[PDB]
Amino acid sequence: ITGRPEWIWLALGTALMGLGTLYFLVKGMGVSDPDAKKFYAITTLVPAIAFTMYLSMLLGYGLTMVPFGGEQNPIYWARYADWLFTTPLLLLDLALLVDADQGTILALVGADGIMIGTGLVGALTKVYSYRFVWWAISTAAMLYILYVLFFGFTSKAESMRPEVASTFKVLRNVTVVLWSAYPVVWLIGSEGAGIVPLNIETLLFMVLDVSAKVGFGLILLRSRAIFGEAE
Amino acid sequence: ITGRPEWIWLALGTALMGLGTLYFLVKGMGVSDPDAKKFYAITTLVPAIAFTMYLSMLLGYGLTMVPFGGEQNPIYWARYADWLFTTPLLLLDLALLVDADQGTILALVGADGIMIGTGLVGALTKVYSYRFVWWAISTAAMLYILYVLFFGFTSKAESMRPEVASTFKVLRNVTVVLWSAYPVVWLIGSEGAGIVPLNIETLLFMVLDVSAKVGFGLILLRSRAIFGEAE
Amino acid sequence: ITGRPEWIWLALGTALMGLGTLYFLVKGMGVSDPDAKKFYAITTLVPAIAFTMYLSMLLGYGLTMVPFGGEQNPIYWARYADWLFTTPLLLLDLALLVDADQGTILALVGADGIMIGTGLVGALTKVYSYRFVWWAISTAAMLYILYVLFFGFTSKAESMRPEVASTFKVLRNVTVVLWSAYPVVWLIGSEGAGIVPLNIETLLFMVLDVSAKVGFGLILLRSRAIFGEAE
Ligand SMILES: CC(C)CCC[C@@H](C)CCC[C@@H](C)CCC[C@@H](C)CCOC[C@@H](CO)OCC[C@H](C)CCC[C@H](C)CCC[C@H](C)CCCC(C)C
Ligand SMILES: CC(C)CCC[C@@H](C)CCC[C@@H](C)CCC[C@@H](C)CCOC[C@@H](CO)OCC[C@H](C)CCC[C@H](C)CCC[C@H](C)CCCC(C)C
Ligand SMILES: CC(C)CCC[C@@H](C)CCC[C@@H](C)CCC[C@@H](C)CCOC[C@@H](CO)OCC[C@H](C)CCC[C@H](C)CCC[C@H](C)CCCC(C)C
Ligand SMILES: *C/C=C(C)/C=C/C=C(C)/C=C/C1=C(C)CCCC1(C)C
Ligand SMILES: *C/C=C(C)/C=C/C=C(C)/C=C/C1=C(C)CCCC1(C)C
Ligand SMILES: *C/C=C(C)/C=C/C=C(C)/C=C/C1=C(C)CCCC1(C)C
Ligand SMILES: CCCCCCCCCCCCCCC
Ligand SMILES: CCCCCCCCCCCCCCC
Ligand SMILES: CCCCCCCCCCCCCCC
Ligand SMILES: CCCCCCCCCCCCCC
Ligand SMILES: CCCCCCCCCCCCCC
Ligand SMILES: CCCCCCCCCCCCCC
Ligand SMILES: CCCCCCCCCCCCC
Ligand SMILES: CCCCCCCCCCCCC
Ligand SMILES: CCCCCCCCCCCCC
Ligand SMILES: CCCCCCCCCCC
Ligand SMILES: CCCCCCCCCCC
Ligand SMILES: CCCCCCCCCCC
Ligand SMILES: CCCCCCCCCCC
Ligand SMILES: CCCCCCCCCC
Ligand SMILES: CCCCCCCCCC
Ligand SMILES: CCCCCCCCCC
Ligand SMILES: CCCCCCCCC
Ligand SMILES: CCCCCCCCC
Ligand SMILES: CCCCCCCCC
Ligand SMILES: CCCCCCCC
Ligand SMILES: CCCCCCCC
Ligand SMILES: CCCCCCCC
Ligand SMILES: CCCCCCCC
Ligand SMILES: CCCCCCCC
Ligand SMILES: CCCCCCCC
Ligand SMILES: CCCCCCCC
Ligand SMILES: CCCCCCCC
Ligand SMILES: CCCCCCCC
Repeated sequence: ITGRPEWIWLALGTALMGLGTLYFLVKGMGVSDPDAKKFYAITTLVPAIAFTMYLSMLLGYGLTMVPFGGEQNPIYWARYADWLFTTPLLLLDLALLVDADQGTILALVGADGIMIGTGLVGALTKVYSYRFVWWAISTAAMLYILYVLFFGFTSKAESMRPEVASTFKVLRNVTVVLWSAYPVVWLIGSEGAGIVPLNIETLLFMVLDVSAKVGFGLILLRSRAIFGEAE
Repeated sequence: ITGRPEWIWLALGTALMGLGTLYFLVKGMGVSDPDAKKFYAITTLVPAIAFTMYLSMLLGYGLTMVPFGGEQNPIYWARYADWLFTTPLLLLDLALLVDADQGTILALVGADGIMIGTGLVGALTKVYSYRFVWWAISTAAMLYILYVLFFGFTSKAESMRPEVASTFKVLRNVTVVLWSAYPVVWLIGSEGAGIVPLNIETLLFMVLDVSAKVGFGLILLRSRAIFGEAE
Repeated sequence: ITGRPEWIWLALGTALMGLGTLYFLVKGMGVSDPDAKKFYAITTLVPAIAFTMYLSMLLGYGLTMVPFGGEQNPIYWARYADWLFTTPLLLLDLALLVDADQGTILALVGADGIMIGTGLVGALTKVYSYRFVWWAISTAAMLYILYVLFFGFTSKAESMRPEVASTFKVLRNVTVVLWSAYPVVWLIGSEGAGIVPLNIETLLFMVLDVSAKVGFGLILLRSRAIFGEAE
C-alpha cells in the first residue's frame, strides 16, 4: 500500500468519509419527520459509497494501468464508480429541496450519467488525442447541469419557503464552484496532459470530494429546510 | 478509423443522433408544462445516449474481439450499453402516454432489462451453439413486452384522451415493427449465423436505431398528447 | 458442463427458478387490482433474473478464476449480478407491504447495494487477508438492513391491516433467517476460508436462493395482503 506516494491522501480520504458517514448516521437517529428522513438517507449514503471506493483505491483494487503516450499510466477507475452513484444523489438533494418537477430531475440525472460515463470512457481510452474528445463531451454535460441549477432551480427556490431558498442558494453556490474544479484537475492531471503529478492530483480530488460530500452534507443537515413546516 | 468498412455507417449514425439530440434540446426550450417536460426529458436523453455510444464505436472503444467458430469475431458491445438505457426510456415514453400503473411499468422495464442483458451475454458467449440459447431467452422477453404493449396498453389508451389514444397507437405500431427487426438482424448477422456481413449489419442497425429513436421522437414531440389538457 | 461436480446443483437451481417464474407468471394473469399487480411484477421478476444467472453459471459464462492463496480459485461472479437486482426487489416487496416512507426505502436499497457491491469486490480481491475486510463491511451493511426490518418496519406493520401485519411478520422472519446464512456460507466456502468445498457450497446457496425467492414468493402471493381493501 505504502509503495504508492499518493497512499497518504487515499488513507486520509477513507478516514474522513468513514467519519462523515458515522456522524450523519448518528445524527439522523433522532429523526421521524418523513421529509427529513429523505434528506438524511440521501446524504448519509453519499459518503458511505465514497468510503468504500476510497478504500478500494487504498488497497489497490480500484486502480488499473492504461497504455497511452507510450507509457503504462496508473488510472484510478474507482472514482467513476463512486461518482456514478454519488453525483446523482447530490443532485437529488438539491432537486428535492426546491420540489423540482419530475422531468427536470430526469434531465439532471441523465445528463449527470452522461457526464460520468463519458469521463470514464475518456479515462480508459488508449488513443491519447481521443481522451480529450470525451473530456469535452463530459464537460458539455456538466455545463448543462450547471445551467439548470441556475436558470431552472434558483427561480424555483424563490417561490418556496425562505429557509429552503436560502439553504438552496448556499448549496447551489458550493456545488457550482466545487464541481467545476473536477474537469480542470482531470485535464492537467495524470488522466489528461500530465502536468500535475498523480500524488498532487490525488490530494486535490480528496479535498474536493470531502468538501463536496461531507462539507455539503454538514450545511444541508443543519438546516431547518429539510423539515416539513410543522407546528 | 477508416480501416473498418463499416465506419461510414457508424459516422452517419453518430451525426444523425447528434443532430437529433440538438433538435430536441432546442425544441424543448420553450416548454413550461410539467407533463410535456417529462416527455422532452425522456425523449432528448435517448439520442444523446445513443450519440455517445455510436461515437465510442466509431473511435473503436466500443468494439471487442470474441473467439467463436475458430475465429476472432468483431463484436460491438457498446450497442448493449446504449440499449440498456435507451430501450427502457422508450418504453417509459409509451407507458406515461397511457398513464400505465406502476406494476405494469416495472414489468416492462424488468423484462426489457432481461432482454438486453441476455442479448449481451449471447453476444459475448464463446460456445457457438449457446449463443442461440441466449438469443431465444432474449426473444421471449421481447415477446412479453410486445404482448403487454398490445393487450395491456392499447385498451388502456382507448379510455384516455383521443389525442393520446391516436398518438399511442401510431407509436405502438412503429415500436412493434422496428423492434421486431433487431433479433432478426442479430441472428443473421455477425453475432449469429454470419450470413450478412458486418458492414451491412451495421447499416441495418443504424437505420433501425435512427428510426426507433429520432423517428419515434419526431412523432411524439409534435403531438399535443404530451401536454396536459389546459385552457 | 458436467466437468464440474457442482453442475448438478446449478442445473437444479436453474430448473426450480424457471418453474417458479412460470408459476408466478401464470398465477398473475388473472389480476387487475393495481396494488396486487405491483407485488406480482416485483415477485415474478426475482426468479426470472435468478433463472438467467443460474443458467449462465451452468453454461460456464458466469465463472471466473481468481488468484489467491497461490491457487486459481473458481469464483462464480454471476451470483452478485443476480443479487444486485433481486435483493433490492425482495426488500421492495417488504417495504411496499408496510407502506414504508421513501427515505426508508432509499436507505434500504442503498445499504443493500453497498452490501452486494462490497461482497463482489471481496470475491474478486487477490490479496487474501483483504477479502475478509470487504466481507466485514458487507456484513455491517447487512446488519443495518436487518435492524431496519425489525426496528423501523415491524412497528409500522402493526398500525396497518391485520392481514398485512401478519404476512409482513412471517416474511420478515423468513428473510432475516435466510439472509443471515449467506455471509456464513461465503466465509467458510471457496470465497473465504475454503473449509467447505465448492460443490457443497453451491448446494447450500441453491437451497437458500430457492427458499428466499420462490419460497418467499409463494407465501406473499397467496396472501390477501397484496390486494387493496375492496368490497
Ligand atoms: C439514464 C442515465 C443512466 C444514462 C447513462 C449515460 C451513459 C449511457 C453514458 C455512457 C455509459 C457507458 C460509457 C458505460 C461504459 C462502461 C464501460 C466503460 C465498462 C468498462 O468496459 C470498457 C472496456 C474496457 O475499457 O471493456 C472491454 C470490453 C468488454 C467485453 C465490455 C463488455 C461489457 C460492457 C461494459 C457491458 C455494458 C454494460 C453497461 C455499460 C453498464 C453501465 C456501467 C456504468 C459505467 C454506466
Ligand atoms: C430490473 C432489471 C434491471 C433486471 C436486470 C436483468 C438482468 C439480470 C439480466 C442479466 C444482466 C447480466 C447478464 C449482466 C452481465 C454483465 C456482464 C456481461 C458484464 C461483462 O462481464 C462478462 C465477463 C466477460 O464476458 O466478465 C469477465 C468476468 C469478470 C470478472 C466479471 C465480474 C464483474 C461482473 C460483471 C459484475 C456484475 C455487475 C452487474 C452485472 C452489473 C449489470 C451490468 C448491466 C449489463 C446489467
Ligand atoms: C445506490 C446504490 C446503488 C449504491 C451502490 C453501492 C456501490 C457503490 C457499492 C460498490 C459498487 C462497486 C464496488 C462496483 C464495482 C464493480 C466492479 C467489481 C466491476 C468489475 O471490475 C473490477 C476489476 C476487476 O476485478 O475491473 C478491472 C478494471 C476495469 C478497467 C474496470 C473499469 C470499469 C469499471 C467497473 C466501471 C465502474 C462502473 C460501475 C462500478 C458500475 C456498477 C456495477 C455494479 C456492480 C454496482
Ligand atoms: C463527490 C464527487 C463529486 C461531486 C464529483 C464530481 C465530478 C465531476 C463534476 C466530474 C466532471 C468531469 C468532467 C466534467 C469532464 C472530465 C472528467 C470528469 C469526470 C472529471
Ligand atoms: C434504440 C435501440 C433500440 C430500440 C433497440 C432495440 C433492440 C432490441 C429490441 C433487441 C432485441 C434482441 C433480441 C430480442 C434477441 C437478440 C438480441 C437482441 C438484443 C438484438
Ligand atoms: C436471492 C438471493 C438472496 C436473497 C441473497 C442474499 C445475499 C446476501 C444477504 C449476501 C450477503 C453477503 C454478506 C453479508 C457478506 C459476504 C458476502 C455476501 C455478499 C454473501
Ligand atoms: C482548480 C485547481 C487546479 C490548480 C492546481 C494547482 C496545483 C499546484 C501544485 C503545483 C504543481 C506541481 C508541479 C510540480 C510537480
Ligand atoms: C429485417 C431485415 C433482415 C433482412 C436483411 C436483408 C439484407 C439483404 C442484403 C444482402 C445480403 C448480403 C449477402 C451478400 C454479402
Ligand atoms: C449456515 C450453514 C453453514 C453450515 C454448513 C454445514 C455444511 C456441512 C457439510 C459438511 C462439510 C464438508 C466438509 C468435508 C468435505
Ligand atoms: C447510472 C446510475 C443512475 C442511478 C443513480 C441513483 C440515483 C437515482 C436517483 C433517482 C432520482 C429519481 C428520478 C425520478
Ligand atoms: C438496468 C438499467 C435499468 C434502468 C434504466 C433507466 C430507466 C428506468 C425508468 C424507470 C421507470 C420508473 C419505474 C417506476
Ligand atoms: C444497483 C441497482 C439498484 C437498483 C435495483 C433495482 C431495484 C430498485 C427499486 C427502487 C425502489 C424505489 C425507490 C424509491
Ligand atoms: C453556462 C451555465 C452558467 C453557469 C455555469 C458556469 C460555468 C463554469 C465553467 C466551469 C469550468 C469547466 C471547465
Ligand atoms: C405475441 C404478442 C403479439 C404481438 C407481438 C408480435 C410478435 C412479432 C414477432 C417478432 C419476431 C421476432 C423474431
Ligand atoms: C442487529 C439487528 C438485530 C437483528 C439482526 C440479527 C443479526 C443476525 C446476525 C446474522 C449473522 C451474520 C454473520
Ligand atoms: C493530443 C491533443 C490533441 C488535441 C485534442 C483536443 C480536442 C478537444 C476537443 C474540444 C472540442
Ligand atoms: C450451432 C447451432 C445449434 C442450434 C442451437 C439452436 C438453439 C435455439 C434454441 C431455441 C429453443
Ligand atoms: C488471513 C486472514 C487475516 C485476518 C483478517 C480478518 C479481518 C476481519 C476484519 C473484521 C473487523
Ligand atoms: C454500521 C452498522 C449499523 C448497525 C446499527 C444501527 C445504527 C443505528 C441506525 C439507526 C437508523
Ligand atoms: C473510523 C476510522 C476509519 C478509518 C479507516 C480507514 C483509515 C485507513 C487507515 C490506514
Ligand atoms: C453536429 C454534427 C455532429 C457530427 C459529429 C460526428 C460525425 C463524425 C464525423 C467524422
Ligand atoms: C421448464 C424447465 C426448465 C429447465 C431448463 C434448465 C434445466 C437444465 C437442464 C440441463
Ligand atoms: C465548502 C466548504 C464547506 C464547509 C463545511 C462547514 C460546515 C459547518 C456547518
Ligand atoms: C418510422 C419512421 C418515422 C418517420 C419520422 C417522420 C417524422 C415526421 C413527423
Ligand atoms: C422458507 C420456506 C418457505 C416455504 C414455502 C412454502 C410455501 C407454501 C405456501
Ligand atoms: C462520530 C460519532 C458522532 C457522535 C455524536 C455526535 C452528536 C450527534
Ligand atoms: C452566499 C453563499 C456563498 C457560498 C460560497 C461558498 C464558496 C465555496
Ligand atoms: C461560479 C464560479 C465558478 C468558479 C470555478 C472555479 C474552478 C476552480
Ligand atoms: C439543430 C438546431 C435546430 C434549430 C431550431 C429548429 C426549430 C426549433
Ligand atoms: C396507423 C399507424 C401506422 C403506423 C405504421 C408505421 C410502420 C413503420
Ligand atoms: C406487427 C408486424 C411486425 C413486423 C415484423 C417485421 C420484422 C422485420
Ligand atoms: C407451471 C404452470 C402452472 C400451471 C397453473 C397453476 C395454477 C395457476
Ligand atoms: C411466525 C413466523 C415464523 C416463520 C419462521 C420461518 C423460519 C424459516
Ligand atoms: C433471527 C435468527 C437468525 C438465525 C441465523 C441463522 C444463520 C444460519
